[PDB]
Amino acid sequence: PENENKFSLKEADLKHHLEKNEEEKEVTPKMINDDIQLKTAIDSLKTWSIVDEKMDE
Amino acid sequence: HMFSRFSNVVSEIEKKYVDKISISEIMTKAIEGLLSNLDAHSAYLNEKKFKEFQAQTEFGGLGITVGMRDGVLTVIAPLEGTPAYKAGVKSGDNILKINNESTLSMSIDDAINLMRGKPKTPIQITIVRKNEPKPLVFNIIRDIIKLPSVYVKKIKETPYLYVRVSGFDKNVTKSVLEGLKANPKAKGIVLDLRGNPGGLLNQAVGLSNLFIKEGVLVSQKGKNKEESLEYKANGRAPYTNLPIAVLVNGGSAAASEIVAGALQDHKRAVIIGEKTFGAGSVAMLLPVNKDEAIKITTARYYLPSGRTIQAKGITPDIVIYPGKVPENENKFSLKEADLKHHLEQEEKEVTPKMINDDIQLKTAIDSLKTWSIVDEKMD
Amino acid sequence: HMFSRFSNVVSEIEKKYVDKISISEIMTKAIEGLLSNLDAHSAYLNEKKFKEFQAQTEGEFGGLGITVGMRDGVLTVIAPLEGTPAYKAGVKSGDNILKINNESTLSMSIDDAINLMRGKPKTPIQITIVRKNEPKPLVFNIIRDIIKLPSVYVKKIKETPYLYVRVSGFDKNVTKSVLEGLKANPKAKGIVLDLRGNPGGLLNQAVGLSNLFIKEGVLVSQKGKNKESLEYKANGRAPYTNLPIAVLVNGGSAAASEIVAGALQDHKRAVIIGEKTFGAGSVAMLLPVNKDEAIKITTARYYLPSGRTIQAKGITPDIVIYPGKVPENENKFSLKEADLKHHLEQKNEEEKEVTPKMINDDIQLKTAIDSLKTWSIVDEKMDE
Repeated sequence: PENENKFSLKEADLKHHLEKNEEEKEVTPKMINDDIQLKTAIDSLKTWSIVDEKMDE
Repeated sequence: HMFSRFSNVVSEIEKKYVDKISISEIMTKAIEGLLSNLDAHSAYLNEKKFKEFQAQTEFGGLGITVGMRDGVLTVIAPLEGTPAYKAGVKSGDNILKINNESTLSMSIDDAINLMRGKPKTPIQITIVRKNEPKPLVFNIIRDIIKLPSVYVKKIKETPYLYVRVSGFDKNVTKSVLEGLKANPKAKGIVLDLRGNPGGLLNQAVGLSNLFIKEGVLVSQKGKNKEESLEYKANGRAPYTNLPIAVLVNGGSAAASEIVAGALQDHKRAVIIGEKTFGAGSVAMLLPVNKDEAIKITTARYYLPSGRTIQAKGITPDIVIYPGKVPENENKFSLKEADLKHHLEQEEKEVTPKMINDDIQLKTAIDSLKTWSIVDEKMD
Repeated sequence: HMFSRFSNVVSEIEKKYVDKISISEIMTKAIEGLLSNLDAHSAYLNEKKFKEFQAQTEGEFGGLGITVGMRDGVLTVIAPLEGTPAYKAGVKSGDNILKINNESTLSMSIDDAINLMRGKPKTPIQITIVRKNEPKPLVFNIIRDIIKLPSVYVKKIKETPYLYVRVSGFDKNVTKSVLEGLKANPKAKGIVLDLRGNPGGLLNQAVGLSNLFIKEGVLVSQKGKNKESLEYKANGRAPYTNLPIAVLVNGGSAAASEIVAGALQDHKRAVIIGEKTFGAGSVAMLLPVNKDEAIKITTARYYLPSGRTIQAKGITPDIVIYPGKVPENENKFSLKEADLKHHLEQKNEEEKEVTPKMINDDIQLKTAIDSLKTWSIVDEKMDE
């Protein structure tokens, strides 16, 4: 699902435009938003990290 | 001394103005002018208004709560039972006119003073809303604004409870604790603090003390060292091991941000939804002359981590916007049971139909299912 | 003494308010708060307002002359005005101000950038641009000049005996600029006067403009608490005492613009056309205080020649008309492209005149022109 405000869909994208990388080294937010099963798997890991930080006391 | 500039400006106003006015009326306009330019929350009370404020107990209300953002009056949230909730007012609406008075140069106290009254009395409001082409107009009939503050419901097919706290009024701590004693087999809580606009701090520390055993909950600071009050848990917390998920959504403010921020800083719960309103200030009333008073902001709230609520709010650990859950379209597909020669086999609760209608409540339950597995591993 | 009831409040706030503030700051908030509570139009002008008020009523300022409209949420230039040093330097429509030099002007509103841009009339400036069609930013070094932008201009209607004149605000140039504009056109047979959206200005320019067209009687009168009050009267001469006038007014027309429309209406000198005006009925006097600071305070109410006043109730038109495009003929041609532009074949300032297309785009302007046609017929009937 998406936020109804979405910065008014600004075409400038907060890009600075002041002027190469192997970016397939990393998974990116655009292709997490395209798969809700992948988002759900990451949000389960974020829950587990909190319970470890509680239980180490 | 410092009165030189002011004495000159008052002498011109006394000489060169359209109407006759007394020096008394100039001093009153200077007091109200200073406070209106100081902060959004201050006000001046003459003897008639101060005696009225001391004499009144309350009576009839509209149901909205309002606050300043970027120089404009905005709705924080309407309370669920109220005439304004039923009429279709929403969070983040801007108030343009109240009963044919324009909201330019108007304080939060002036807006509240226009809205309150007694039952069956009508009112009209003109509102600006984010995606609309023109101003909206609403007509509403005022009422006694009374509703149950809390309820506890079981969820079908699961060992988890849903707890709703709609505003921090009196007896919230008892109403939650009796709901937990009524369900001794439960294995986790969802706390729904969405659209909860505030209430009294004595219940926000009271609720937090059910779940946290030790340490600081919240504190008040001002420029003065003395009266820097600090709140700490009393060691009697009954439920120190129970799983919790908390929902917040940008109509949440004040007392609801103290509960969410204390549970988050103690690593005691998971916070889910979208960023809160950020209302972190306290104000109090001071007598100044013979039988008259001022109200001014006096302190700000600070969390256990030393962060402050004003005007950042609380950010959730898991972000998710409103909407309905996805659905199984690909119903026809092949399985082992379809193959030719396979080897053989050897009303008063939250229902699945409710959980499918908002994905935020689904995400809270999925977090509790992760927590139950981690406990079962560690045991 | 008289100030004790205020002095107690300023003592209590100083020890109990959340933050540290000085008595110089409290007194500054009390002064700006007091003048803002006398009426709707009184105010306090600190040095970074009083200089702008002075520049606006002179009609000129030191600066670049690039018009910025904050498009795309950033400092996008929309139009350079011709002959300004920024136009000479070649910054153009669609250019976005990335920095002056080191300030990240993507991050902020007009308020500081326009102050850096509107510098003194000699010291040159470096400006940093991105032009969205180019893979590289642009940098300009720009010399200073005063922008001297006009508040009034005159045009001819293309096919017709009538002038269009627009007055945008009552600064010191108005009365002389209208008189020269009529002297430059001796063949003209009527005026459309466009006061739509004009917020007011100097009182002497409202009285001075009304005196080009009227020959006898009071133009405006003033009153206040002390019987010290004034009447302004026509000086017995008028260059243009006979020709037709149609005046356009709108809900944004206020104050000094309602003095000239009210004076022409009460003496039957013109026809008033459009929508009901703003309704501001008072005069403010401006006084210097300290140094480079001023106070603006309401000193009188004003009255029109018949003794009526408009305070909180605007001028009402003779002819009422809301904005829109004209209707069109259904039997018109099947999009013949002006008959293939009718070349007849074997870079000009067309803005010297007003076109049929830009008249069809405004029914209030059409209605004002069609009122002048009726007056010309009644003069040709009566000239026997």
